Amino acid sequence: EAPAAVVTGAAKRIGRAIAVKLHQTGYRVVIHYHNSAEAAVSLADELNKERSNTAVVCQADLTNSNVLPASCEEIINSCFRAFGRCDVLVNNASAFYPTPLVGKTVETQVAELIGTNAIAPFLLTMSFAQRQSNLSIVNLCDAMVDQPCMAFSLYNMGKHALVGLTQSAALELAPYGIRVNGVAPGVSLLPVAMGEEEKDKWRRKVPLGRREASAEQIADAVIFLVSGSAQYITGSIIKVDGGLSLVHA
Amino acid sequence: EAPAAVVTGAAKRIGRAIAVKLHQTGYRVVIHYHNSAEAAVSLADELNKERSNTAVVCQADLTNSNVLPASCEEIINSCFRAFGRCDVLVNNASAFYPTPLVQGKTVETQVAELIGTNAIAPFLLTMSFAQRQSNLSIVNLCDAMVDQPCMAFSLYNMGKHALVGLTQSAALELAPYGIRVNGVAPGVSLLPVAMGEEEKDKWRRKVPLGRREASAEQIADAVIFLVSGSAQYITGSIIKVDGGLSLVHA
Amino acid sequence: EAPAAVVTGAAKRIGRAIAVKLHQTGYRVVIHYHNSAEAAVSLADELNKERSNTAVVCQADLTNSNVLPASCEEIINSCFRAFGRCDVLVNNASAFYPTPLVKTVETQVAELIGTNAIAPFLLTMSFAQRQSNLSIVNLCDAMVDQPCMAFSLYNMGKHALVGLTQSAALELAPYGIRVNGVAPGVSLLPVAMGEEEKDKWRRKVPLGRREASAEQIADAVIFLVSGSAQYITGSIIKVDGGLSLVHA
Amino acid sequence: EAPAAVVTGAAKRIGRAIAVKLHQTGYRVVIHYHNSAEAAVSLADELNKERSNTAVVCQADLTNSNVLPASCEEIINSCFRAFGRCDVLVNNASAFYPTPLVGKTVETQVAELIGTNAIAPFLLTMSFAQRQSNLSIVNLCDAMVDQPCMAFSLYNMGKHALVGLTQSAALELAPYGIRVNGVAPGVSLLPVAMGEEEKDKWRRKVPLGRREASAEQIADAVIFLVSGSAQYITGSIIKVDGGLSLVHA
Ligand SMILES: NC(=O)c1ccc[n+]([C@@H]2O[C@H](COP(=O)([O-])OP(=O)(O)OC[C@H]3O[C@@H](n4cnc5c(N)ncnc54)[C@H](OP(=O)(O)O)[C@@H]3O)[C@@H](O)[C@H]2O)c1
Ligand SMILES: NC(=O)c1ccc[n+]([C@@H]2O[C@H](COP(=O)([O-])OP(=O)(O)OC[C@H]3O[C@@H](n4cnc5c(N)ncnc54)[C@H](OP(=O)(O)O)[C@@H]3O)[C@@H](O)[C@H]2O)c1
Ligand SMILES: NC(=O)c1ccc[n+]([C@@H]2O[C@H](COP(=O)([O-])OP(=O)(O)OC[C@H]3O[C@@H](n4cnc5c(N)ncnc54)[C@H](OP(=O)(O)O)[C@@H]3O)[C@@H](O)[C@H]2O)c1
Ligand SMILES: NC(=O)c1ccc[n+]([C@@H]2O[C@H](COP(=O)([O-])OP(=O)(O)OC[C@H]3O[C@@H](n4cnc5c(N)ncnc54)[C@H](OP(=O)(O)O)[C@@H]3O)[C@@H](O)[C@H]2O)c1
Ligand SMILES: CS(=O)(=O)c1ccc2nc(N)sc2c1
Ligand SMILES: CS(=O)(=O)c1ccc2nc(N)sc2c1
Ligand SMILES: CS(=O)(=O)c1ccc2nc(N)sc2c1
Ligand SMILES: CS(=O)(=O)c1ccc2nc(N)sc2c1
Repeated sequence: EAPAAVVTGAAKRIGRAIAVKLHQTGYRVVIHYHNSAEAAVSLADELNKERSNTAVVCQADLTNSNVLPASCEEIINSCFRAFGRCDVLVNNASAFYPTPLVGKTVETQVAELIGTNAIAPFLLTMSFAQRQSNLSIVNLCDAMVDQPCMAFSLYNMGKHALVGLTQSAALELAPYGIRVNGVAPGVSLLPVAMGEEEKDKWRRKVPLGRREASAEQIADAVIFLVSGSAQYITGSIIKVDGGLSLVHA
Repeated sequence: EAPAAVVTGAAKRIGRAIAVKLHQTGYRVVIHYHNSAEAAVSLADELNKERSNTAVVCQADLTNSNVLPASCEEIINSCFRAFGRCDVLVNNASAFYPTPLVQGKTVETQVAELIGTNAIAPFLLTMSFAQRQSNLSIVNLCDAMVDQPCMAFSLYNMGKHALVGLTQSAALELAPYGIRVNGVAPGVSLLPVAMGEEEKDKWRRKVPLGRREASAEQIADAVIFLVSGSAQYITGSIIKVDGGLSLVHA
Repeated sequence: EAPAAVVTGAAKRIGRAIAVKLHQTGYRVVIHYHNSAEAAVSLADELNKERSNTAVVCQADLTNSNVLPASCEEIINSCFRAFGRCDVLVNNASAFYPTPLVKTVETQVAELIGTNAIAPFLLTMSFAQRQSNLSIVNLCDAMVDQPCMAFSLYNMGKHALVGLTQSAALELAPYGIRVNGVAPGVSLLPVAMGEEEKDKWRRKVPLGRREASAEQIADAVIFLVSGSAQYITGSIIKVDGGLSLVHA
Repeated sequence: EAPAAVVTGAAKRIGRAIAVKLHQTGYRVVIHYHNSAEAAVSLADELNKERSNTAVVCQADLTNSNVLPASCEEIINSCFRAFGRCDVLVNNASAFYPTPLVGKTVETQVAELIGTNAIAPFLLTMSFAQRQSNLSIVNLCDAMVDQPCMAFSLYNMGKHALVGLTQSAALELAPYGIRVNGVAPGVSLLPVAMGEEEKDKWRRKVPLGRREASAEQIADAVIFLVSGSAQYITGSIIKVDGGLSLVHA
């Protein structure tokens, strides 16, 4: 009957809004989370109140390790066990912090930034395909991949690797009827780790309305890509950045 | 109170699917046409017998010339005259034919039709649409294969590349005015009617997603998204609708 | 003998520096010019003092018109007439000014799309028809995907030039003609453009502790023409000190 | 004295030709190798015969692991130990093999394809910069990165990451006068394994002369980017693919 979606990093911000809107469209949802157990459970409760047994939570650290393949396998399995099926994977979870070229060890930075942003999406993608009729994956990419922030080399590397994943998996999974696409926010919901006037510095850069994307605006692009309106769309990355990537220095 | 859209080359194929779909969505439409007089009127009638006073036609030759600005200005004017408003512009019209570099039209006619229809008319139409002024947006029909061009199509590929520049330049410039500019990029959709079935199946075979061409309705779907309220933060984006064709290596 | 190069808009700045540097490598040069007769001739004198009968000038308006194809064909003719061969085409001439969306528009079109894209397409056609290390180098723009505001016709023309670079590289490859581009960022800024505006640009350039220079451009063209680039076609080299990498 | 350069994977094929041609230009070279011990030693013999004291070898495995930072630090150190300086880093070493999405473990595959192709280049770059004239880094990328081979997702993801590193490190290292650029082969020396019939299928696709690049042709591009003729060039990736990436399906 109803289709089923996995959303990684679904407890807060963008992943939350994606999970909410998938749910409003008639998806059952696996809300993946890492540290945000309260917000994840609270979201599952709200959604289950909307419609019974349509939302489960699943905890997994998506850092790269010897166990990441098992964790990703488990995330996919939990969808099939809760719901009988897995139609949609949304790779949203993301680590994001500076790694200057010139405080964790470098190898922890690699495991986190490359782990969450690229390897976990690869492993989730393999598990999703292996366990397989409007089947699709949506990766959360970055509209500013080709004009990186200074001292974010590892973050930028993982986001570029994700673009490669989207294109590679689109090609290889097409014969199986699995579409693979991305959504590339520019400035959306801003990190809490920064002062509220730096917030205004970015908002001023945005040609369209001089404001950041709501999480819902990102979720709208995701909804379109999983829908029947995108049945011939694969390997495409839709920028949702109000024209920010187009602005020169 | 119903919004209105201009669609160029709207009589047949993809532009028709776009007008039909924008109409089913509640838009009043200007069906622009060049040579397809019968097909244009036929479509405007069928649309008008759904909701009356919703579909007008507008004839224009979108070849580059010293009257092209006036014709583009007139397409836009058609929309305000019939409907009081211009909410959407879909640049769909396009000439497509080989122009070999090492070699029955003069080169300057080729420049005029391939760069005229594919780039200059969209720039002039864009200028008039912006000057004439809400969810305002423009959608340019681009080409997914623009960076892997067919042999001998340099002028056509040039026009489509120009159209990407326009898409990005105008998104940037018109953002302050609340006009979004985005594009939709087909790979293989409806093959040229001149094309033999044997040739058609060569193209079908290339496409990773189902070994078939996009339907026109599938192209139109992406245009509907881009103009909708679900795309209110998207400007300067070009969405490929090519079932993965642009990703296949030689 | 000595190979021969056409360089359009060779009289001043970057096309001059490209012309001198190809000459220093042993090329014979057609210095094309439009309004720059005195500068063009002064260049050819300088190069002819160095080796006689190695530099000719040529006048053409590269604005798009019914006579553009004739003018372009005559540019390639001048190189065969004077030197018995044409080995290298450098598409450097370029018009540059704003065309806000909100001089007639069709003159804007004829200049911005004509000189920047259509003349390069016609010259490319004439070059190819009239044929070994043969190559064309198109002067492209590194900021092509981050355009300046109100520069739509300019930006359209430089995108069209990227499509030409790619389409011509593919189609001419079976003839041993390579087609490539060099994309400056800010090099020598418009001599009419103000002074505080020019220091503002240098300040954003990552490799900016250096002067951007016309010779740095020419170096990249010299590379692409050379036997060190015999396998390179359809490539566009940015020479912009990292400027295209900097976000807003 | 003469400036110096580290070339990774320099024992054979493309890395060898880069090493020869940098030596020809007057560089002192560190020939990094993993398994190819005979080849590496023999190349340093030939270069030292030409000009004594100009060529050392350095063995390291460039697989990602918690010791990869020390190995990368060691390759850099070894150039300072032999020559007192390190002017040029060429990231050439690379694993390359299919990883279908539908006898190595997946974590070894990630370690080799993402380790060698991206993480080791990032650590080498970090070590190179920390230890610090015309300083520059050249990464070996892939002209086919947006038209990947089917079932090469992990490889393609690593090469995509390498593009991000190139751009990210050009921007960040620029104030220190270090330029970072890439050279992107299409078809060059075909894998030793692969059959002669497979070799001609690939040769037939190349618009420019229906042939693969010689290793020397790739090296020429490296030479250009390290020289004084490329001093305003940073963040650029030069395709050396005879037009291959331009060819549609
Ligand atoms: N927000 C923007 O402006 C913007 C701009 C460009 C791109 N994006 C992209 O859009 C996506 C979502 O944006 P966002 O701002 O909502 O992301 P975010 O808040 O920075 O992070 C999203 C979630 O990812 C999960 N995560 C982080 N580290 C993890 C680890 N080691 N293992 C497992 N999960 C982990 C976290 O879950 P828990 O809280 O459960 O620990 C976190 O809440 C990301 O892929 C991001 O890169 C966002
Ligand atoms: N078909 C595909 O597979 C495909 C692939 C890639 C991109 N696209 C793009 O998608 C869009 C729609 O595709 P399509 O195949 O439906 O286009 P098409 O059939 O080739 O042409 C669409 C319409 O353009 C009009 N047109 C042509 N030259 C004109 C001129 N000088 N002045 C005014 N109008 C002119 C024609 O209208 P009249 O009939 O009134 O003369 C024609 O019916 C195009 O922009 C195309 O470049 C299509
Ligand atoms: N300088 C930069 O910052 C920069 C940045 C990005 C890209 N570029 C590209 O690099 C190239 C050369 O740079 P540049 O600044 O030296 O060039 P430029 O000074 O802008 O002009 C190049 C020459 O082209 C000729 N030209 C202009 N309009 C013409 C027309 N309508 N007909 C015929 N010839 C015409 C002119 O020759 P006459 O003097 O004979 O009239 C002109 O001096 C250009 O293609 C440019 O787009 C430059
Ligand atoms: N060949 C092509 O047609 C082509 C096409 C596109 C891109 N490229 C790129 O160009 C560069 C060189 O090409 P190539 O064909 O010469 O590469 P290659 O022969 O496949 O490999 C170069 C060297 O990398 C080293 N290497 C591999 N795995 C390693 C590990 N785990 N640790 C340390 N070193 C390791 C090997 O050294 P040992 O032999 O010492 O074990 C190997 O000889 C590569 O970056 C490649 O991706 C090549
Ligand atoms: C504040 S931002 O627009 O630079 C940005 C950019 C990317 C990003 N990824 C995350 N997981 S949060 C985040 C925030
Ligand atoms: C090569 S194709 O047949 O998919 C193709 C590609 C572009 C194109 N543009 C038109 N106006 S019709 C058309 C057809
Ligand atoms: C914006 S710029 O000043 O770097 C620039 C950009 C492009 C350009 N083209 C010319 N012919 S002059 C010129 C100047
Ligand atoms: C033969 S190929 O052009 O598919 C190819 C492509 C990439 C590659 N990378 C290596 N390290 S060897 C190698 C061979």
